[PDB]
Amino acid sequence: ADVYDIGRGAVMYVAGGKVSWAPRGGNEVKFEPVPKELKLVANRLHTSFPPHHVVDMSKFTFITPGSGVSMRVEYQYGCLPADTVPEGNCWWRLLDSLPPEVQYKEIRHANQFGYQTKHGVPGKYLQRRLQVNGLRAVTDTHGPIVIQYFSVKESWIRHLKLVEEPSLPGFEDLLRIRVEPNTSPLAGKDEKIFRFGSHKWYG
Amino acid sequence: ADVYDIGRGAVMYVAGGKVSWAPRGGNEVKFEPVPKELKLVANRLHTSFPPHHVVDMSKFTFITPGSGVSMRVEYQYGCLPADTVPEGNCWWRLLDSLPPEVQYKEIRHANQFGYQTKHGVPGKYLQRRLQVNGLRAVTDTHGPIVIQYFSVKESWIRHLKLVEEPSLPGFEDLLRIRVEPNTSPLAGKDEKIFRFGSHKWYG
Repeated sequence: ADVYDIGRGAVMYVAGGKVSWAPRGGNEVKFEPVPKELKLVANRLHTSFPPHHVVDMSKFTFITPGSGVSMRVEYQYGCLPADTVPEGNCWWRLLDSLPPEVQYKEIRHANQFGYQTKHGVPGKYLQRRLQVNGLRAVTDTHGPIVIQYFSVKESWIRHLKLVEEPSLPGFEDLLRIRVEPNTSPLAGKDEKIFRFGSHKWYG
Repeated sequence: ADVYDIGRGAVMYVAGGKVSWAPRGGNEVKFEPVPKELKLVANRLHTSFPPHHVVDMSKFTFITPGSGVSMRVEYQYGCLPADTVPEGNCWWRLLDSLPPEVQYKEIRHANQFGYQTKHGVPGKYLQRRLQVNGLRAVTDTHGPIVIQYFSVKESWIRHLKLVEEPSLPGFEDLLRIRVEPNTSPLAGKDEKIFRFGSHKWYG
């Protein structure tokens, strides 16, 4: 490991070609500042990711300051190519089986809540929509659909995509499920209903 | 790596038998909580160390909550055996060559400032005392004295001890010096005057 004060209330840890940032703390927290050979990387990092996630900054591609996109709730403009972060709608796939009007009414709905955000939708909300649409999502060791997190298991930042699409950068397969009509008993008993977690998000 | 919310404004990272904590951030920061198999370790950690330092918590020994000692500036009572953290005076050694009255007048003095604290004394202050006492400290590849940091190079938490004493836990030899009268020219030019850093501390 290694660790530097990088301004504006954060600090940044480094080890591998891997890197993290975190808030400073109080005025007693006072490390060496950043080696300037890395001021770049600071700025990049702090501006575009959230604290406490670890990243290989080679795997990502940066573009000029104030002109890109951020994964930070605060931050409207980042330096990430939007091709490269989720757009916050990846959860629609889940409603694929419904009729069109209905997918769309759902989609409207979430924009009626906050949700048509870059983080997607909560999870409780997801579960609950859906429940009501006669669906049900089941943890299927062989399913079509991958659930993912960004960067560390326990993050609140999730995503899903189909098994055969290509992972976005820093996303990491968590598990596999299937979506089916919640109309008949659960098939077997190995099988289980997927509980979207509380405080998770899917975009 | 791995990462959990552990209450009261922090979170904690884990990897190896090694562990760290850091402040949470804003209300958006929301991870999994601690596996309770580790709530202990949280409490231990957050109560006794400062953020952003990494520790092998096996190497340390804990004692009942509210009855021990903390490395945290905030925290009067910790759970560390005081045998096991610095007492904040390790810098006296540096004034070994002066007469007694004079070591003591210096020592009084630092207690006249804040300094007779568990973190010892700043560095600028150290340099500056000493300077004035006709001493001078020189980076001596072969010196008697070890300079140390706790846990990561760039910490502000330093310590020194003689080469032959045993390291306290989590301390890590940084470099070696010697103390001499600042009365005659510097011997050679390989050699250099040690600059105690700004924002470093020695206890």
